[PDB]
Amino acid sequence: GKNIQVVVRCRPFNLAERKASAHSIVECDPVRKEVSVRTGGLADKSSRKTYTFDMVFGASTKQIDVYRSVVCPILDEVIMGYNCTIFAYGQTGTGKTFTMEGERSPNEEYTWEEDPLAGIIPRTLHQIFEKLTDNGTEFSVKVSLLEIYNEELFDLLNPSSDVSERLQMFDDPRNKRGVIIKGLEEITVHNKDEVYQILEKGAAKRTTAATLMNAYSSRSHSVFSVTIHMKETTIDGEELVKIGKLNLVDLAGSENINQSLLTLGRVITALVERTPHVPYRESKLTRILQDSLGGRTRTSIIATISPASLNLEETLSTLEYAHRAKNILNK
Amino acid sequence: GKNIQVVVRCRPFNLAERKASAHSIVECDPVRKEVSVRTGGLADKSSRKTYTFDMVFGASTKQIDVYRSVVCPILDEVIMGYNCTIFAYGQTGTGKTFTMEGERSPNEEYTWEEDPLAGIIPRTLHQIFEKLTDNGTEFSVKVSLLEIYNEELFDLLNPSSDVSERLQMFDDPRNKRGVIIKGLEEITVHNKDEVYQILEKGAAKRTTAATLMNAYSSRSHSVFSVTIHMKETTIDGEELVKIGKLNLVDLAGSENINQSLLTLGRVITALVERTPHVPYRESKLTRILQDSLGGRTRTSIIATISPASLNLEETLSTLEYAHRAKNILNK
Ligand SMILES: Nc1ncnc2c1ncn2[C@@H]1O[C@H](COP(=O)(O)OP(=O)(O)O)[C@@H](O)[C@H]1O
Ligand SMILES: Nc1ncnc2c1ncn2[C@@H]1O[C@H](COP(=O)(O)OP(=O)(O)O)[C@@H](O)[C@H]1O
Ligand SMILES: CCN(CC)C(=O)c1c(NC(=O)c2cccs2)sc2c1CCCC2
Ligand SMILES: CCN(CC)C(=O)c1c(NC(=O)c2cccs2)sc2c1CCCC2
Ligand SMILES: [Mg+2]
Ligand SMILES: [Mg+2]
Repeated sequence: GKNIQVVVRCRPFNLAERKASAHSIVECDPVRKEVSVRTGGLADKSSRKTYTFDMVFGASTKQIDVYRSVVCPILDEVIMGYNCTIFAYGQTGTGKTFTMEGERSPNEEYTWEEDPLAGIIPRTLHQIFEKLTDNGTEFSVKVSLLEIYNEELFDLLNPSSDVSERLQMFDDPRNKRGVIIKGLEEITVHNKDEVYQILEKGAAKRTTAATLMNAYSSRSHSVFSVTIHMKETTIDGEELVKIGKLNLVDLAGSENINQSLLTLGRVITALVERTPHVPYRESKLTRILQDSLGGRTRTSIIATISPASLNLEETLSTLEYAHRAKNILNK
Repeated sequence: GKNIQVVVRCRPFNLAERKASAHSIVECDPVRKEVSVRTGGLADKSSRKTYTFDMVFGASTKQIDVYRSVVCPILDEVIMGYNCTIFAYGQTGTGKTFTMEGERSPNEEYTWEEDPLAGIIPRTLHQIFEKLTDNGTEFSVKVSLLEIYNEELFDLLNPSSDVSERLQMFDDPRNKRGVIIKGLEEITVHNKDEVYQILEKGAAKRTTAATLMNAYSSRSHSVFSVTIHMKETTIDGEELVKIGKLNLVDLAGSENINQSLLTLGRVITALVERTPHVPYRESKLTRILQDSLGGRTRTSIIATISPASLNLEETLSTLEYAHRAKNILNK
C-alpha cells in the first residue's frame, strides 16, 4: 500500500479582486505542509479548518516551483519504465488548466521553451529530450489527447477528422485492466522543435469543441498522454527495454450530470473504504484510468483552490475531497 | 453621397478538401469584379449564376492583398477625420474572423507585426502608429470591443470585469443616430508595443465567453472600434484637430432567434426598397450601428464565401444578400 500523492495549489488574486482589496481566507504553510482556511468569525476572533497534504503551494508559487517539486520526480519514474498519472481537481476558475498547460506571457516576451507561465505538459515534453539527450538510451515519444464530454470520446490531436467525431472504446483482450480506443491518434514527437506546433493543433481543436459543445472547457475531462519507448544497449550488446507512460488529466470542474466525475468520486470512496466492488466500469473516465485508481500506476492529485471568501464552500469541498484521496493505496 | 461598397472574398480549400480532391464551384474574376457559381451539375456542361460586386477576391487572395486594396484606402479616410465601418458577413466557416482578425502562423515563426496571416484589426493598429508616429501628428488611440449575444451586450476588452457582466444602452440626447453604452471601456493604446497584450486580453475573454454562452463564436456579433484623436501640425505650422473612428464588425454567421441578425436584414431591405420606416430600433446591433447603415459613415461589407459544392445554397444566399446591399446610399 503506497499512498497516492496529494498536493494543494492556491491561485493568486486576479486584477478585479486586487482593486476590490480582497483578503485571502487561505494560508498555506509549505514547511508544515499545511493549508488553513478561515471559515467564519472576524479579525480578532475566528474559526479555521487546517489540512495536511504531501505538499502545499501558496498563491505566489511559480510554474517552475510546481514542476520541480512535483513533476520532476514523476518524470524520472516514467523514464525508469513506470506509468504515472497526474490529476488536476478543483472548481472551475482555480487553475487546473493553468497548472496542467499554462499560458503565454503577454506581448510575445518569451519563446515557448522559456516562458515562465508554461505548465506541466509543455515543460514535460521539453525535459524528456533534455534528460535523454546523450545517456545511451534510444527513445521515441508519442502523445495523444483523449477527451470526454457527456460520456462521449473525442480526439483533440487528429488532423484528418473533425473534433465532433466520437471515438469508440473497447476492452483490451490482451490487458484486462486496459482498453483500446478505436481512432485515437498517437503523434510522434521527433524532437523538442516539433512540440509547440503539435500543441497548437490541439489548441485549435479545443476552440472548435467549445463552439460545438456547451461549456466544453468546464464539463470535459482531458487526458494528455505521453508514452516513451526506451532501449538501452549494455556493454555486451544486449538490449534493454522499458516503456513509460504519463497521463496528465485535467478533470471537469468540481463545483456543485457528469457521469465520469460522479463515478470518479464513487471509485475513490470505494477504494478508501476498501469496499470489494469498485465501480470502474460505470464511466468512460474510470474505465480509461482504471490503473491510476488503486492499480499499478503511480498517481498524484493536484487539488486546486481559490483564495477568495466567495469560494469558501467549494474550497472546503475540494480540500475534503483531496484529503480523503490521500488514503488510496497504489502498487 | 457614396453607395456602400461590397466586396466578395472566397476562402481557399483546406487540407481535407484538398485530400478529397474537391473541385471549386466558384470562379472569381477580379478584373471584371465578378463571381461565377456553378449551380447545377457538370464541369463539361453547366448552368451558372454570376454576380458583379465592387470588388471580388478569389481563393488565392492573401491578407496583404486585402490590406492594400481595401483597408488602406479606408484607414486613410479615417485618418482624414471621417468615420468608416467594415462588416464581415457570411456563413460560419468561410473566413469572417480570419479576414477581420487573422491567425498566427504556426510554430512562433513570426512576430505579430509581421505575421502574413494577420487580419484587418492588427494590421490597422500597427499602421496607425507607423503612419502617425511618422509625420507631424500628435495623436491618441482608444479601442473598445463591444459584443452582442442573444441581445445582451458584453465588453470583451475590460481587463478588470468578467465578460458575464452585461452592459446597458440608452439613446444619446446630443447625437441623433447615436447611443450611449454605459460601462463600455475604451482602452488607450499608448504605442505599438501595447497593441498585442490588449488584443490578448480580448482573446482570453473570448474564451471565457465561449465557455459561458452556447456557440458564442458563431452566434455573437462583435464591434471592434478604433478612435483616433489627432492634432496635426503641418510643415507650415498650421494645427489641424481631427477625430477619426473605424468600426470593424464580425457579424454572427448567416447560415440557416438572432434578433440583431434578423433586424440587420430587414434594415437593409428597407434601405434598398426605400421604405420610409427603417427598423433600426428593433435590435441592439442596428441601434449601435445606425450611422453605418444609410447614415454619414463610409461603409463597406466583405462577404465571405466557400468554394465547396457542399456550401452551394449558403453561398448563393450570401451572394444574393450582399448584392442587394450594393444599393444602400450613405453620406
Ligand atoms: N497560479 C496562477 N497564477 C496566475 N494566474 C492563475 C494561476 N492559476 C490560475 N490562474 C488564473 O485564474 C484563471 C482561471 O485559471 P484556469 O486555469 O482557467 O482555471 P480552471 O482550469 O480550474 O478553470 C485564469 O485567468 C488564470 O490565468
Ligand atoms: N482566406 C483564407 N485563407 C486561408 N484559410 C482561411 C481563409 N478563410 C478562412 N480560412 C480557414 O477556414 C476556417 C474557418 O475560418 P473562420 O475565420 O473561423 O471563419 P468564420 O469566422 O466565418 O467562421 C479556418 O480554419 C480558417 O483558417
Ligand atoms: C498558449 C496556447 N496553448 C499553449 C500552445 C495551449 O493551448 C496549450 C499548451 N501550452 C503550452 O504548451 C504553453 C504555454 C506556455 C508556454 S508553452 S499545453 C496544451 C495546450 C492546448 C491543448 C494541448 C495541451
Ligand atoms: C491569435 C490570438 N489573437 C490574436 C491576439 C486574437 O485573438 C486577436 C487578433 N489577432 C491578431 O491580433 C493577430 C493575428 C495574427 C497576427 S496578429 S485581433 C483580435 C483578437 C482577439 C480579440 C480582439 C480582436
Ligand atoms: Mg480549465
Ligand atoms: Mg468567426
